[PDB]
Amino acid sequence: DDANSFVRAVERACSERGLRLTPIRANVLRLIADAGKPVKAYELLDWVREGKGVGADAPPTVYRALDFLMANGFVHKLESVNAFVACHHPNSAQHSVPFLICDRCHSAVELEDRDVVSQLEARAKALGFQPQAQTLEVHGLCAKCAAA
Amino acid sequence: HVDDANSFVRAVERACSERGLRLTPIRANVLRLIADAGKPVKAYELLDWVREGKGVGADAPPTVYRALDFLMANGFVHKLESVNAFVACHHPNSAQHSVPFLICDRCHSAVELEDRDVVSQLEARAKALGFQPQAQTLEVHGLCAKCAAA
Ligand SMILES: [Zn+2]
Ligand SMILES: [Zn+2]
Repeated sequence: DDANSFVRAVERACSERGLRLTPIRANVLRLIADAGKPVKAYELLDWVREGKGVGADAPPTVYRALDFLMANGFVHKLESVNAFVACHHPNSAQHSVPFLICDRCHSAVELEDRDVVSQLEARAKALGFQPQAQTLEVHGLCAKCAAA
Repeated sequence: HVDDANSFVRAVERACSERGLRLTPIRANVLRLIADAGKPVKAYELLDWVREGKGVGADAPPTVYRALDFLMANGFVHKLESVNAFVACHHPNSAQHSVPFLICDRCHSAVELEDRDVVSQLEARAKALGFQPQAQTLEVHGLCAKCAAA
Protein backbone atom coordinates (compact mmCIF):
# COMPACT_ATOMS: atom_id res chain seq x y z
CA ASP A 1 0.00 0.00 0.00
CA ASP A 2 3.15 2.06 0.23
CA ALA A 3 3.76 1.30 -3.45
CA ASN A 4 0.10 1.70 -4.45
CA SER A 5 0.07 5.07 -2.65
CA PHE A 6 2.98 6.22 -4.80
CA VAL A 7 1.44 5.00 -8.06
CA ARG A 8 -1.89 6.63 -7.22
CA ALA A 9 -0.30 10.02 -6.46
CA VAL A 10 1.69 10.06 -9.70
CA GLU A 11 -1.36 8.98 -11.73
CA ARG A 12 -3.36 11.72 -10.01
CA ALA A 13 -0.59 14.22 -10.72
CA CYS A 14 -0.39 13.14 -14.38
CA SER A 15 -4.16 13.55 -14.80
CA GLU A 16 -4.04 17.04 -13.34
CA ARG A 17 -1.01 18.11 -15.39
CA GLY A 18 -2.00 16.69 -18.78
CA LEU A 19 0.80 14.09 -18.75
CA ARG A 20 0.41 10.76 -20.49
CA LEU A 21 1.25 7.36 -19.00
CA THR A 22 2.07 5.12 -21.94
CA PRO A 23 2.49 1.40 -21.09
CA ILE A 24 6.26 1.51 -20.51
CA ARG A 25 5.87 4.62 -18.34
CA ALA A 26 3.27 2.85 -16.16
CA ASN A 27 5.41 -0.30 -16.10
CA VAL A 28 8.49 1.61 -14.91
CA LEU A 29 6.42 3.62 -12.41
CA ARG A 30 5.13 0.35 -10.91
CA LEU A 31 8.59 -1.24 -10.68
CA ILE A 32 10.01 1.81 -8.97
CA ALA A 33 7.01 1.92 -6.62
CA ASP A 34 7.33 -1.77 -5.71
CA ALA A 35 11.06 -1.44 -5.06
CA GLY A 36 10.67 0.69 -1.93
CA LYS A 37 14.41 1.38 -2.13
CA PRO A 38 16.79 3.07 -4.62
CA VAL A 39 16.96 1.33 -8.00
CA LYS A 40 19.91 0.93 -10.37
CA ALA A 41 19.33 1.64 -14.04
CA TYR A 42 20.41 -1.95 -14.75
CA GLU A 43 17.86 -3.40 -12.33
CA LEU A 44 15.03 -1.55 -14.09
CA LEU A 45 16.08 -2.89 -17.46
CA ASP A 46 16.41 -6.44 -16.10
CA TRP A 47 12.95 -6.20 -14.54
CA VAL A 48 11.29 -4.89 -17.73
CA ARG A 49 12.90 -7.72 -19.70
CA GLU A 50 11.80 -10.40 -17.22
CA GLY A 51 8.36 -10.41 -18.87
CA LYS A 52 9.13 -11.51 -22.45
CA GLY A 53 12.41 -12.58 -24.01
CA VAL A 54 11.77 -11.31 -27.52
CA GLY A 55 8.82 -8.93 -27.11
CA ALA A 56 10.64 -6.76 -24.58
CA ASP A 57 10.87 -2.96 -24.75
CA ALA A 58 14.15 -1.72 -26.19
CA PRO A 59 16.53 -0.25 -23.58
CA PRO A 60 16.23 3.34 -24.92
CA THR A 61 12.47 3.09 -24.48
CA VAL A 62 12.91 1.94 -20.86
CA TYR A 63 15.33 4.76 -20.03
CA ARG A 64 13.22 7.45 -21.74
CA ALA A 65 10.40 6.31 -19.44
CA LEU A 66 12.74 6.80 -16.46
CA ASP A 67 13.65 10.29 -17.77
CA PHE A 68 9.95 11.16 -18.12
CA LEU A 69 9.48 10.37 -14.41
CA MET A 70 12.60 12.32 -13.43
CA ALA A 71 11.80 15.37 -15.56
CA ASN A 72 8.32 15.63 -13.99
CA GLY A 73 9.80 15.26 -10.51
CA PHE A 74 8.30 11.89 -9.67
CA VAL A 75 11.76 10.23 -9.47
CA HIS A 76 15.16 11.67 -8.60
CA LYS A 77 18.71 10.44 -9.14
CA LEU A 78 20.35 10.02 -5.72
CA GLU A 79 23.88 10.52 -7.01
CA SER A 80 25.19 9.61 -3.54
CA VAL A 81 24.61 6.00 -4.52
CA ASN A 82 24.08 6.23 -8.29
CA ALA A 83 20.44 5.10 -8.10
CA PHE A 84 16.88 6.32 -8.52
CA VAL A 85 14.30 7.11 -5.81
CA ALA A 86 10.66 8.05 -5.71
CA CYS A 87 9.78 11.68 -4.83
CA HIS A 88 8.64 12.24 -1.22
CA HIS A 89 4.91 11.48 -1.09
CA PRO A 90 2.35 10.71 1.67
CA ASN A 91 4.43 7.70 2.74
CA SER A 92 5.78 5.94 5.83
CA ALA A 93 8.68 7.05 8.03
CA GLN A 94 12.10 5.41 8.76
CA HIS A 95 13.61 6.50 5.43
CA SER A 96 12.30 10.07 5.25
CA VAL A 97 14.84 12.97 5.26
CA PRO A 98 14.19 16.03 2.95
CA PHE A 99 15.63 15.95 -0.57
CA LEU A 100 17.44 18.86 -2.23
CA ILE A 101 16.83 18.50 -5.97
CA CYS A 102 18.07 20.35 -9.05
CA ASP A 103 15.43 21.67 -11.50
CA ARG A 104 17.50 21.00 -14.60
CA CYS A 105 19.31 17.75 -13.97
CA HIS A 106 17.00 16.05 -11.38
CA SER A 107 19.81 14.94 -9.10
CA ALA A 108 18.93 14.82 -5.42
CA VAL A 109 21.00 15.14 -2.27
CA GLU A 110 19.62 14.32 1.16
CA LEU A 111 19.53 17.18 3.70
CA GLU A 112 21.08 15.46 6.72
CA ASP A 113 21.46 18.55 9.00
CA ARG A 114 18.91 17.60 11.64
CA ASP A 115 18.52 21.06 13.18
CA VAL A 116 18.24 22.97 9.89
CA VAL A 117 15.53 20.50 8.84
CA SER A 118 13.77 20.69 12.21
CA GLN A 119 13.68 24.49 12.00
CA LEU A 120 12.45 24.35 8.41
CA GLU A 121 9.75 21.85 9.35
CA ALA A 122 8.64 24.06 12.28
CA ARG A 123 8.33 27.10 10.02
CA ALA A 124 6.26 25.09 7.52
CA LYS A 125 3.87 23.66 10.13
CA ALA A 126 3.24 27.16 11.49
CA LEU A 127 2.57 28.34 7.92
CA GLY A 128 -0.06 25.67 7.29
CA PHE A 129 1.86 22.65 5.97
CA GLN A 130 2.13 19.09 7.34
CA PRO A 131 5.84 18.21 7.20
CA GLN A 132 5.04 14.76 8.67
CA ALA A 133 2.32 13.73 6.23
CA GLN A 134 4.84 14.28 3.42
CA THR A 135 8.55 14.90 3.88
CA LEU A 136 9.49 18.26 2.38
CA GLU A 137 11.54 18.78 -0.78
CA VAL A 138 13.83 21.70 -1.58
CA HIS A 139 14.10 22.56 -5.29
CA GLY A 140 16.93 24.64 -6.67
CA LEU A 141 19.73 24.63 -9.24
CA CYS A 142 23.00 22.58 -8.92
CA ALA A 143 26.34 24.39 -9.31
CA LYS A 144 27.11 22.32 -12.48
CA CYS A 145 23.82 23.19 -14.28
CA ALA A 146 24.21 26.83 -13.10
CA ALA A 147 27.61 27.06 -14.89
CA ALA A 148 25.97 26.82 -18.36
CA HIS B 1 16.64 37.47 -29.18
CA VAL B 2 15.36 36.83 -25.60
CA ASP B 3 16.02 39.04 -22.56
CA ASP B 4 15.08 37.90 -19.00
CA ALA B 5 11.36 37.11 -18.96
CA ASN B 6 11.92 35.71 -22.44
CA SER B 7 14.53 33.34 -20.99
CA PHE B 8 11.91 32.13 -18.51
CA VAL B 9 9.32 31.43 -21.24
CA ARG B 10 12.05 29.69 -23.23
CA ALA B 11 13.09 27.48 -20.29
CA VAL B 12 9.45 26.54 -19.63
CA GLU B 13 9.07 25.61 -23.30
CA ARG B 14 12.25 23.49 -23.07
CA ALA B 15 10.91 21.87 -19.89
CA CYS B 16 7.64 21.07 -21.72
CA SER B 17 9.70 19.27 -24.36
CA GLU B 18 11.58 17.17 -21.82
CA ARG B 19 8.48 16.40 -19.72
CA GLY B 20 5.90 15.47 -22.39
CA LEU B 21 3.74 18.63 -22.17
CA ARG B 22 2.02 20.73 -24.84
CA LEU B 23 2.54 24.49 -24.66
CA THR B 24 -0.50 25.79 -26.56
CA PRO B 25 -0.76 29.50 -27.55
CA ILE B 26 -3.10 30.28 -24.62
CA ARG B 27 -0.68 28.50 -22.24
CA ALA B 28 2.28 30.47 -23.65
CA ASN B 29 0.12 33.63 -23.55
CA VAL B 30 -0.78 33.34 -19.85
CA LEU B 31 2.81 32.34 -18.97
CA ARG B 32 4.31 35.35 -20.76
CA LEU B 33 1.71 37.65 -19.15
CA ILE B 34 2.58 36.33 -15.69
CA ALA B 35 6.32 36.52 -16.34
CA ASP B 36 6.42 40.09 -17.71
CA ALA B 37 4.35 41.51 -14.84
CA GLY B 38 6.91 41.35 -12.01
CA LYS B 39 4.22 41.76 -9.30
CA PRO B 40 1.64 39.05 -8.50
CA VAL B 41 -1.25 39.08 -10.96
CA LYS B 42 -4.94 38.68 -10.19
CA ALA B 43 -6.90 36.23 -12.33
CA TYR B 44 -9.37 38.88 -13.57
CA GLU B 45 -6.32 40.85 -14.71
CA LEU B 46 -4.86 38.07 -16.84
CA LEU B 47 -8.33 37.63 -18.32
CA ASP B 48 -8.35 41.37 -19.05
CA TRP B 49 -4.91 41.28 -20.67
CA VAL B 50 -5.75 38.19 -22.74
CA ARG B 51 -8.82 39.99 -24.13
CA GLU B 52 -6.90 43.22 -24.76
CA GLY B 53 -4.13 41.29 -26.48
CA LYS B 54 -6.53 39.52 -28.86
CA GLY B 55 -9.69 41.61 -29.33
CA VAL B 56 -12.35 39.93 -31.48
CA GLY B 57 -12.13 36.17 -31.04
CA ALA B 58 -10.83 36.21 -27.45
CA ASP B 59 -10.59 32.95 -25.53
CA ALA B 60 -13.52 32.27 -23.21
CA PRO B 61 -12.83 32.48 -19.44
CA PRO B 62 -12.79 28.66 -18.95
CA THR B 63 -9.98 28.42 -21.52
CA VAL B 64 -7.89 31.03 -19.69
CA TYR B 65 -8.40 29.45 -16.25
CA ARG B 66 -7.59 25.97 -17.59
CA ALA B 67 -4.34 27.35 -19.02
CA LEU B 68 -3.62 28.79 -15.58
CA ASP B 69 -4.36 25.43 -13.94
CA PHE B 70 -1.99 23.78 -16.44
CA LEU B 71 0.79 26.14 -15.42
CA MET B 72 0.09 25.71 -11.67
CA ALA B 73 -0.19 21.93 -11.71
CA ASN B 74 3.14 21.77 -13.56
CA GLY B 75 4.81 24.10 -11.04
CA PHE B 76 5.63 26.99 -13.40
CA VAL B 77 3.17 29.29 -11.62
CA HIS B 78 2.04 29.44 -7.97
CA LYS B 79 -0.94 31.10 -6.32
CA LEU B 80 0.44 33.41 -3.64
CA GLU B 81 -2.15 33.01 -0.89
CA SER B 82 -1.41 36.28 0.91
CA VAL B 83 -2.31 38.49 -2.07
CA ASN B 84 -4.63 35.97 -3.77
CA ALA B 85 -2.61 36.42 -6.95
CA PHE B 86 -0.33 34.39 -9.22
CA VAL B 87 3.47 34.44 -9.52
CA ALA B 88 6.08 32.74 -11.66
CA CYS B 89 8.18 29.87 -10.25
CA HIS B 90 11.65 30.89 -9.03
CA HIS B 91 13.92 30.80 -12.07
CA PRO B 92 17.54 31.75 -12.88
CA ASN B 93 19.08 35.27 -12.70
CA SER B 94 15.84 37.26 -12.27
CA ALA B 95 17.54 40.33 -10.76
CA GLN B 96 15.81 41.10 -7.40
CA HIS B 97 15.63 40.58 -3.59
CA SER B 98 13.46 37.40 -4.01
CA VAL B 99 12.61 35.17 -0.98
CA PRO B 100 12.06 31.35 -1.04
CA PHE B 101 8.47 30.06 -1.54
CA LEU B 102 6.73 27.12 0.18
CA ILE B 103 4.26 25.48 -2.19
CA CYS B 104 1.67 22.80 -1.62
CA ASP B 105 2.11 20.20 -4.45
CA ARG B 106 -1.67 19.49 -4.45
CA CYS B 107 -3.36 22.98 -4.36
CA HIS B 108 -0.37 25.03 -5.77
CA SER B 109 -0.90 27.74 -3.09
CA ALA B 110 2.40 29.31 -1.95
CA VAL B 111 3.67 31.46 0.91
CA GLU B 112 6.98 33.26 1.27
CA LEU B 113 9.50 32.12 3.87
CA GLU B 114 10.14 35.41 5.65
CA ASP B 115 12.27 33.87 8.44
CA ARG B 116 15.72 35.25 7.61
CA ASP B 117 17.39 32.98 10.17
CA VAL B 118 15.87 29.78 8.76
CA VAL B 119 16.39 30.87 5.14
CA SER B 120 20.03 31.79 5.79
CA GLN B 121 20.80 28.35 7.24
CA LEU B 122 18.99 26.53 4.42
CA GLU B 123 20.91 28.43 1.73
CA ALA B 124 24.13 27.80 3.67
CA ARG B 125 23.40 24.04 3.74
CA ALA B 126 22.45 24.10 0.01
CA LYS B 127 25.74 25.87 -0.90
CA ALA B 128 27.63 23.18 1.10
CA LEU B 129 25.73 20.36 -0.72
CA GLY B 130 26.65 21.59 -4.24
CA PHE B 131 23.78 23.94 -5.12
CA GLN B 132 23.66 27.63 -6.09
CA PRO B 133 21.08 29.39 -3.87
CA GLN B 134 22.09 32.73 -5.44
CA ALA B 135 21.71 31.49 -9.03
CA GLN B 136 18.07 30.59 -8.31
CA THR B 137 16.07 31.17 -5.14
CA LEU B 138 15.07 27.93 -3.43
CA GLU B 139 11.55 26.54 -3.42
CA VAL B 140 10.25 24.23 -0.70
CA HIS B 141 7.58 21.72 -1.70
CA GLY B 142 5.20 20.08 0.75
CA LEU B 143 1.60 19.09 1.39
CA CYS B 144 -0.76 21.67 3.04
CA ALA B 145 -2.80 20.67 6.13
CA LYS B 146 -6.06 21.23 4.20
CA CYS B 147 -4.97 19.15 1.17
CA ALA B 148 -3.64 16.44 3.59
CA ALA B 149 -7.04 16.26 5.38
CA ALA B 150 -9.17 15.94 2.21
ZN1 LIG C 1 21.76 20.03 -11.94
ZN1 LIG D 1 -2.78 22.32 -0.47
